Amino acid sequence: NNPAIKRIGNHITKSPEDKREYRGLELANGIKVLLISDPTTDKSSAALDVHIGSLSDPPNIAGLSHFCQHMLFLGTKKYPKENEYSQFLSEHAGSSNAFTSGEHTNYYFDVSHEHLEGALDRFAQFFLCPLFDESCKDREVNAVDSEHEKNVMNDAWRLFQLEKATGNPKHPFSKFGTGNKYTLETRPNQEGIDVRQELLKFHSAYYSSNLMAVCVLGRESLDDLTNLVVKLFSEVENKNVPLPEFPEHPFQEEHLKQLYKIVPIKDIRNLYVTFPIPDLQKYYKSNPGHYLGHLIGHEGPGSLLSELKSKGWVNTLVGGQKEGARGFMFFIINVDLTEEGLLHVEDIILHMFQYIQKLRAEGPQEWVFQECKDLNAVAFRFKDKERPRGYTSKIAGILHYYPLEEVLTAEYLLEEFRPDLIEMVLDKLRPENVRVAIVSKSFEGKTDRTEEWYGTQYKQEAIPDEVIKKWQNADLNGKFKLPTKNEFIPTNFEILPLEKEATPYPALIKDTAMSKLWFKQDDKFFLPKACLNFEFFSPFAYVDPLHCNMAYLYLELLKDSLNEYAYAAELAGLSYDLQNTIYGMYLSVKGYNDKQPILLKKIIEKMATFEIDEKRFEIIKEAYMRSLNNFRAEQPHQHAMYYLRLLMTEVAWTKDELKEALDDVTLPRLKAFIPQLLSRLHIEALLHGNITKQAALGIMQMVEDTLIEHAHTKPLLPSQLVRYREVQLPDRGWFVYQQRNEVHNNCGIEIYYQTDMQSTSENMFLELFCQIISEPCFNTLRTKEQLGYIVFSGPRRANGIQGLRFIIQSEKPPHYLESRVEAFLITMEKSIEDMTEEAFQKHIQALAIRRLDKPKKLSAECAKYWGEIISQQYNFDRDNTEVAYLKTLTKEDIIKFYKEMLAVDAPRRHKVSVHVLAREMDSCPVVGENDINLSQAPALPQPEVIQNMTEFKRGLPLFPLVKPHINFMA
Amino acid sequence: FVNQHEALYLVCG
Ligand SMILES: [Zn+2]
Repeated sequence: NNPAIKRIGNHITKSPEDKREYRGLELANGIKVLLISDPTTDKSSAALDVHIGSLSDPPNIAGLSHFCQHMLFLGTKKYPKENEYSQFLSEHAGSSNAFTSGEHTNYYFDVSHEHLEGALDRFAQFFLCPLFDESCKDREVNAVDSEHEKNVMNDAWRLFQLEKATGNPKHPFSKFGTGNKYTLETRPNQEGIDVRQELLKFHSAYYSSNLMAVCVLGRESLDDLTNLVVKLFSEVENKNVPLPEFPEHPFQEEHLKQLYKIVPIKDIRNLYVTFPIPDLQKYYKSNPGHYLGHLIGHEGPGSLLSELKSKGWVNTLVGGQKEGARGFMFFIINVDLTEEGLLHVEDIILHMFQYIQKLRAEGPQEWVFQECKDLNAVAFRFKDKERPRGYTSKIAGILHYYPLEEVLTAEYLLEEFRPDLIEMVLDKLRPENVRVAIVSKSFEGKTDRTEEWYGTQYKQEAIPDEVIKKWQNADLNGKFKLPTKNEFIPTNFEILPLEKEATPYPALIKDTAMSKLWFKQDDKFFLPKACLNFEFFSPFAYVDPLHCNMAYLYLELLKDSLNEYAYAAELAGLSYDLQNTIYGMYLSVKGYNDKQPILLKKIIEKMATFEIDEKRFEIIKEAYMRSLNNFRAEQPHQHAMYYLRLLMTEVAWTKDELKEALDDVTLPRLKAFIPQLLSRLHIEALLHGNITKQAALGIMQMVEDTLIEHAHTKPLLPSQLVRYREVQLPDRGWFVYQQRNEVHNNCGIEIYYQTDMQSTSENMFLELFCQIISEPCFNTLRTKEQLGYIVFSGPRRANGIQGLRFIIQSEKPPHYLESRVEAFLITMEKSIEDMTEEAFQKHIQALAIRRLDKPKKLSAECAKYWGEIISQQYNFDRDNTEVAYLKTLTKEDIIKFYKEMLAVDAPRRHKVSVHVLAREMDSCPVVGENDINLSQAPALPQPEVIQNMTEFKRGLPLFPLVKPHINFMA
Repeated sequence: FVNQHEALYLVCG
């Protein structure tokens, strides 16, 4: 029947725990579609993936596909308005984004479930009648240039492009996909090229329905979703475009047995080993590449990493297959490098081949395959319910690789044991097919080449035949042994029955001087999982820079010590996070509840009886020093946020103070520190998931008893549970702190308009206002003015206080950026006064939906509760309470709020600005003074420049702390 | 560990 539908796939295989309904189908024009019905979803979404990417960019216009990606949001014939799409989503609690890879351009969005069609309609036009407006083209080009500019000094991006430039230059893999102003404007201009026309041609030539896949999720029934998609996408024209293929590998003979010495931006030491391999995508039912990745990349006893670490040459290792494109892939083994390791690269590589030889000697093991198969099946069956936006975008992409019926299970459920494929891939991991890259500052001044797109400095050399020979003659090393059965594999998945006293929110079930225990048995996800969060309070974790360094080192040494044992648990879906905080320590264990008690007990026991390995201590200390210094290489806006944090927080040690006190941390000092840190503590925990009250109480008490027995831990005094306050800015005051980024040639800025302490009314005044200015800020400061790629506005919450913040990274100086933000504020005032009552009520409804969006998985609901606990506000019913108050606000309330707290002449304006200057910028005024289609910046007063952070805080009062919400139990 | 864990974006998250 239905001529618009070529076929409706059979039952879509899903997890028996997945209540969502699915329907696969292929439209007449060839678009693969997957419909998902979820009658309970608060937000609906859709995504469309075009199987064409930067690899198909015309040789003379690098980055065109990426540019087309940006341009499609800027207007269509049906919806001409430059921001009709984004504005519509914003006003309906939605969001959107997109990315471009070598063979894909993925577009996606989410929106209130009641406005799926309105959003899908505007979205579908992207692939039917884009405008590619000339004015939008000249402006948006700056956004692309700005995006590339931020990656320029990024080591990951530089290495990513260096690999492409080190392969066959004739191969499309060598293309620069990001593109910039030069390649998208300048170059084409001085070549008589009309980018507008090129975009029209590219889109017309590659945006064919036969190469498109779509996924839509909404509350509507599968039949309604079907008619919806047919009605909006069946008109996409099918030009039967051939799927681009790349059978010849970018790395040919002359590209093998090559060594590269690279100079990084940050002070890092890394060794990258790469092997060219065939495209293994078609073997998804067996995944021979992952099999080898699992073995070679194993941490755990007898692994390559274990020996490499014991020898003090490496700290971390990553192994396995890496995607390339249809026709080719790579197999890598990347490792971290210690100072000693840097001097033994040849030996490290020999060990890599010795381990590989071991795998050849033992041959493929079915029990290993069986183990991964079982774990993958368990993972799929109990997979957490995903957020719509990410789910649709992911499905749209994978619809291009798997049959409709298998789209959900394809990446999880293994079916075939293939020793023939495993051996085939292992046969490619040989010395004569290797590429080795070393990244180190020690190569500074020893390089003779430069990568054009990023300016990366490196040197290329052929690996001497004897070195290759020695690796080829790699023999068995007794230190290398295959892993043993994973004893952490879960077997008990029974869901405990909901207890009679089960509560809607966490309940305080223990309130002692030693610990405060919040508990909630899962009442909606019903998966065999649990989240155990613990907050250990101790004044000695942040008393001074030295102790902060020791707190960090201690936990870092601890995790490094448990790694081998904890890796098996990680594979079995049982992980943990352990880190030092400004108040002590934070520990979180999550995953299948079955064996959590075992891992937890092990962690605490290890914590209270830790014996530091001197060698591990020195190496980890050296890496930490490096990590502190490397912050200088972070982006300008990250620096701005960093400085503001230091400025507004009562107590905060800087990275300079920390590394300065780091040379004072000795093994003896660290050994004395640990017992001191654990001597007195207070624990506030949240146990949430598939667990009973008695199990929770049991877990909590087990942690205390372990500390008491081995560390003789005593309760902390209530008066010692200190919380830091935020600096209280004076009415009508304006302070400016200026610094310079010596790595990035871009400026960064953060403007903070402090309002008042957090509370129901104050919270919603700020949030409603941010909701109203959110899309306009982006549209004005970026799409129109093109100040930069990174343009952000939103609420800032810290230490119980809150306000409005703006974050921008640009080529333009901070004082100019600030003038534009002030001009934008004026625009928003007029805009609010000029908006209709209904438009206002629309923003209220949008914020409401955003705040009431229900978490889809346990960790997300747990995080929300944890947020209430960590902030010590414990307002578990916050969303309902705050939204009810929100729906009470009028335009007048928001106008008054603005005039009293935000306006340039506001009686209670509390403003602080952080100016981060670009590398090649000696100074910059802190304030500055046509009309161009640019609005008028209000005139600003003279700011008080901050010369010393300490003095700044001393001369200002401190806000009080927010009073807790009262939660009564025992 | 195993490598399962590079593209361009319209907008920063
Ligand atoms: Zn982009």
